[PDB]
Order: sequence, then structure tokens, then C-alpha cells
Amino acid sequence: TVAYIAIGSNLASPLEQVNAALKALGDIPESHILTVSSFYRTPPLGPQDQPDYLNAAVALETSLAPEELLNHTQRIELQQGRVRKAERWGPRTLDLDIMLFGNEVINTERLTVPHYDMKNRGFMLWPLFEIAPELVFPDGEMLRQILHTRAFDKLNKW
Ligand SMILES: CC1(C)Nc2nc(N)[nH]c(=O)c2N=C1C(=O)NCCN1CC[C@@H](S(=O)(=O)C[C@H]2O[C@@H](n3cnc4c(N)ncnc43)[C@H](O)[C@@H]2O)C[C@@H]1C(=O)O
Ligand SMILES: [Cl-]
Repeated sequence: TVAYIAIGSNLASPLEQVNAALKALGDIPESHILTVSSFYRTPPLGPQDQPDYLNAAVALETSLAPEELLNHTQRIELQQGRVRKAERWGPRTLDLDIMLFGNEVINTERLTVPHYDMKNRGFMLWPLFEIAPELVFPDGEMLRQILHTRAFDKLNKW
């Protein structure tokens, strides 16, 4: 299964957080990285008195079950760094979101895939388009069509 993971951080050195997270993701059992997007600097969505985010997307091939993958991404969020901040609306030391898990839809207490708001977030869609321009979502909608219709501004590189 190709999982697409969104990475974000705006605290505790986002470049260090993202590099450490990518290394850890590549070492998840039964998994390996196929592609990583460019690293982008994006203005915060939500409260404006917080630093800019580093956002990226990574295609990860995995034979893990979705919940098993989530166990590992959550373990990484806990093991990595000296301090974890995960406040609603930010700031965020490190988020590893499962944006898409193959073409599957999951709606459990722990896991909602596709990510529930990704179609409204340019900082998720543009890095994904860089690495999967022909992607079609589980509901049949085309990624390129969403970007055409919504006209999300393109992103600057970190
Ligand atoms: C401040 C804001 C809006 N502004 C930003 N601005 C820019 N420019 N750039 C950004 O990057 C950026 N980020 C921002 C931001 O808020 N980021 C956090 C995004 N995200 C993280 C995961 C979940 S969570 O509530 O933190 C944890 C629980 O979710 C459960 N869970 C369910 N489904 C999941 C899944 N598919 N993957 C992982 N966990 C999942 C899991 O079981 C846990 O209990 C929902 C949360 C959200 O979107 O609300
Ligand atoms: Cl969908």
C-alpha cells in the first residue's frame, strides 16, 4: 500500500523535526520511502501569532495495517525531541498525518482517512501534487481539478 503522509512543524526547528521524522519513517517496519516532496514554508492556517510552518509530503510503501502505521507515527511523535506541543490551531512541534492510505477510506475513533480537511488546505495539496500529479481521491475527485477550482496559492520553498 502506498500511504501519503503529510509532515508539518512550526516549532523547535522545523527543518530538524522534519529531517528526523523522515529518517524515522523510513525505518518503520515493513515500510520504505518512495518519494519526498520539496520542503515548503507556509503561513499558518489559523491564529497568526505563531511561526511559519515547514510542510512536506512523503509517499511511503508499507505492508502494515493502517492502525499499525498510525501506532508508529504516534510513537515517533512521542519519542522525537525534547518537548511536544500539539495545541489545537497550533503551534505544532511535529505532525505526521496519514493523508491517504492507498485508495482506502477509514472512519474510526482513532483514524479518519482521507484526512478530514485536506481538500481545503493548500499546504497539504500542493506538496501532494508535486509527487502524485495524477492522483484521484476515493470519492472520484481529481487532485488537479481541486487545485484548478480552488486556486490555492502556490507555495514558497523552505
Ligand atoms: C494549526 C494548523 C491548522 N495550521 C497549519 N498551518 C500550516 N501552514 N501548516 C500546517 O501544517 C498547519 N497545521 C495545523 C494543524 O492543526 N495541524 C495538525 C493537523 N492534524 C493532526 C492530526 C489530528 S490530531 O487532532 O492533532 C491527533 C488525533 O487525530 C487522530 N487521527 C485521525 N485521523 C488521523 C490521521 N489521518 N492521521 C493522523 N492522526 C489522525 C489520531 O488518532 C489523534 O488522536 C488532526 C489535526 C487537524 O487537522 O485538526
Ligand atoms: Cl475522498
